[PDB]
Amino acid sequence: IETVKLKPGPKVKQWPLTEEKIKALVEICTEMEKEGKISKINPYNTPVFAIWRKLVDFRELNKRIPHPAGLKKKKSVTVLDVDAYFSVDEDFRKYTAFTIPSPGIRYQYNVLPQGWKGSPAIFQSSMTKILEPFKKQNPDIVIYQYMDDLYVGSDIGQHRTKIEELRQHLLRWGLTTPDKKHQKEPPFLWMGYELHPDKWTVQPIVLPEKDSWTVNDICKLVGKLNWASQIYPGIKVRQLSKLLRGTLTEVIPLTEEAELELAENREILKEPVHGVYYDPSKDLIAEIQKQGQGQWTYQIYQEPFKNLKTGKYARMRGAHTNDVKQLTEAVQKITTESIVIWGKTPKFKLPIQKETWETWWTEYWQIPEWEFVNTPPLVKLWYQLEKEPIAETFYVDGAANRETKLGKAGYVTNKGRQKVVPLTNTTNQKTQLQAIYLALQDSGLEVNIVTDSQYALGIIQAQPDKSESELVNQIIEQLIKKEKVYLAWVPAHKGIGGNEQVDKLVSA
Amino acid sequence: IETVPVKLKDGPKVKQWTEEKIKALVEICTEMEKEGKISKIGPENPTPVFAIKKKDSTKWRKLVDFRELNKRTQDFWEVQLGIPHPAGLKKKKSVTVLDVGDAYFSVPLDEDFRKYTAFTIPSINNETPGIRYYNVLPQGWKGSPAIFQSSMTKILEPFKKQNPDIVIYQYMDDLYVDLEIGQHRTKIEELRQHLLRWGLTTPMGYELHPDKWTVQPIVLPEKDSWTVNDIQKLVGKLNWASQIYPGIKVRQLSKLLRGTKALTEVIPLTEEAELELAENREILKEPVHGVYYDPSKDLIAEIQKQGQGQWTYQIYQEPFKNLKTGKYARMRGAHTNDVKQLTEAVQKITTESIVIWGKTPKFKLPIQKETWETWWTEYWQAPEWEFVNTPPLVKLWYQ
RNA sequence: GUGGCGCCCGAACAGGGAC
Repeated sequence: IETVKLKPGPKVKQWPLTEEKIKALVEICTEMEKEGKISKINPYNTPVFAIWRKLVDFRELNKRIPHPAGLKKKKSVTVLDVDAYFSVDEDFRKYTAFTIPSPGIRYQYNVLPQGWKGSPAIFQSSMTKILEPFKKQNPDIVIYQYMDDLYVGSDIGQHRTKIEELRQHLLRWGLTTPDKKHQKEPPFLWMGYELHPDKWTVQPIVLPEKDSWTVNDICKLVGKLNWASQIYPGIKVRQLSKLLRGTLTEVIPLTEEAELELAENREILKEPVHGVYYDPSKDLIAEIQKQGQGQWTYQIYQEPFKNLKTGKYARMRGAHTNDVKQLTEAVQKITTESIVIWGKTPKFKLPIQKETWETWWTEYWQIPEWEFVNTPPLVKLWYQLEKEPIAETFYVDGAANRETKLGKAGYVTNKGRQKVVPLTNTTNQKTQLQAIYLALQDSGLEVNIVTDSQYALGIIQAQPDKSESELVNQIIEQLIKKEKVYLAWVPAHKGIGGNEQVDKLVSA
Repeated sequence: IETVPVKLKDGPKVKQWTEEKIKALVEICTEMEKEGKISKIGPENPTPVFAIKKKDSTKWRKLVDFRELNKRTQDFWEVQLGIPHPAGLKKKKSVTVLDVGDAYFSVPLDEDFRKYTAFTIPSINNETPGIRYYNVLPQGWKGSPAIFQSSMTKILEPFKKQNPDIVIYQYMDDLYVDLEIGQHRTKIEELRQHLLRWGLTTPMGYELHPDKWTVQPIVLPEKDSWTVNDIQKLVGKLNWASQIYPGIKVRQLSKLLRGTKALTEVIPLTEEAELELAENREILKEPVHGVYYDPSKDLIAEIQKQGQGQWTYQIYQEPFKNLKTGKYARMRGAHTNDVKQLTEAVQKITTESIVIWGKTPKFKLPIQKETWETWWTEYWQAPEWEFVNTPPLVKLWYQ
């Protein structure tokens, strides 16, 4: 009906075979004779092991997406796959053979060999070739090559008449016009999506949370629920996943805090499932809320109180970050989610003093065309990193040996305040900040400690609030409970104020 | 028509990551297909795309080139067609670039380069794709201008034959020329008409000029060391600048911080202290000694908004081997769109890089990889780049 | 006997930084 070479023939054996379709070759030969899919055979060969699809292992021959809420609500669905392959190259139109008897009857297969590494793209190219005249006649139609079936749109019985005529226009190249489309059920039964104009969503979901298991079922249910959580909001697995670090047999359950949350999470889903369709007329309104404890959520919706879709934000990295770090990350990620579903960008309506971040943004080492939509959440740092002084010019620092370095930091102060840090098996960097935190804890509210290493400055400068190392959380709390703070950074091997008197403790 | 064979030598068919950009680019693609320059064939095989909106324009201009293949095939086409790095840039008043981008698009296109003429045509939500956007001189391929070296010369012939002091150079989407600018503008008007004669087009205005750019001479930390804070910052940069300006010596600096005082301790200056202070301030403020640019050695970028919407943008290869001390300030229609502001600022400076040594090496802009990949199109003006959130070392030029 | 995509993780190359 229509079509559009070589590799950059072959010989390929198989392994012990299935006797069920053992004579399927002699029957598929006739099936393909009629649809001219194969010929009768030049040493060419690939492997074959399967059944009742008498397919072949083209692995050896190889060796030789839209969003459920990503479509409007025109009154029509069109889903139809013609097989849909053996209906449309010569060096490759003969080498596809196979056999495993007890003449090794192989022959010259010559039609689309579903399974060749790349055939899907050719199927899509022809899919598009068929759609080309469809848009020529009525480009008002929407088509999606989600699968080898159709996702068509034409807003009905009247529209269905013209739709049948098109299905028949497909029949020209030997395409199907079957009266058996999945029109009856909007829910896309296939490929796990409870589709419906009125409401879009994933259809498949369950969670057997009864026994105490934590091996693989936990990973499966966390990733499934979250990957499915597109429009299932009220769930989080940052904690739950953060503890499962490279396990598939370790049976050790989670905390009761996370577990408790999990219970709620499970229960919430029970609530009805209705994700909204796409809205071309108007854009969406977006609010992102921190789920507490680094946790963060976001909704993308054009209907207020009718959340069209949801999203999360817990993508962290590096050592320390801030609410603004999560915010920026989440914004980029939601932006891309928007570009994938709609293309536009929803109203970034969340609770921040924009001036306050503005100063943040001009603080950081970092395009949120947004608004400061107020809401109870608290999106802000809790430390103010000044650019001027107030603070007895502390002299914290410390060196050690490359071998082990056995922690053991120390710190002095221009008023006489000296403090050591016998850190057991600690590194120079770690101990520097730990000893400084210790100097900070007894410090007044106005406390400026001049650092002696880059790492410390690097982090402090970036207004770190979250904390994975308890020492970091400790300084976070100290910085919040403090008001006047001035931070400085300096090298060694130079000598100023007090820095050698301090650095004379590398070992002892 | 006429053309010549390949000078090829990579195959990274990857192209790029807007519903309106895709609803507006299709227009140019269809226009070109109507005339016929780019084929719509994308199913068979396994290049980058961009849209732009700059000064003096209303539509969205198509954008296409592949740095991976470009650089891969740079050797032969560029070496066989090498510029004598015409350094006649200082002695001028202004220069414009070639708005025309289809004069070379009228050449007898190539075919063998179709397998290396990759393109792309994405689909919203993986739903509505296009096969593909093709041939020689599509929209770029620097070597391609070199292949239009004969066209550029054919044109420079009468142009410079009219204006001897009017020197004619070529650039990707740009030509390169302190006489009266008005005469520069007429020269361009007459060259636009000339092009018209032999079927060429010329699709306000910036018209970059040499007389404006300069070398920002870095300044001192403070007038005096009243406070150890100021002197500490000063010495910190001296020590780190030592890799560039080695004259920084602490034979007495450390001893200068005589007592173990505090950050803001009031401080006058002595004789040797103030003497060394003046000596080295001038020292650094001296010219750039031993730094000389060689187009054979590539360069590197260092861009940062320097806080308040300003910009600290350099161009240098070796550590502390600064070839250009450029800066940036006053982003019009900016000062609150940080990304954009430095995008345009850094584009500008790219041009200054090109005039300093010819090229514009990869950048290390500070935007989040996501942020840059998500807002480079919004204000795309003119490559492969990295990312830094680095500490203060450029904080030695001024404030 | 296998793979597409996805997902949970791991390993790893490169680069930078620090000692």
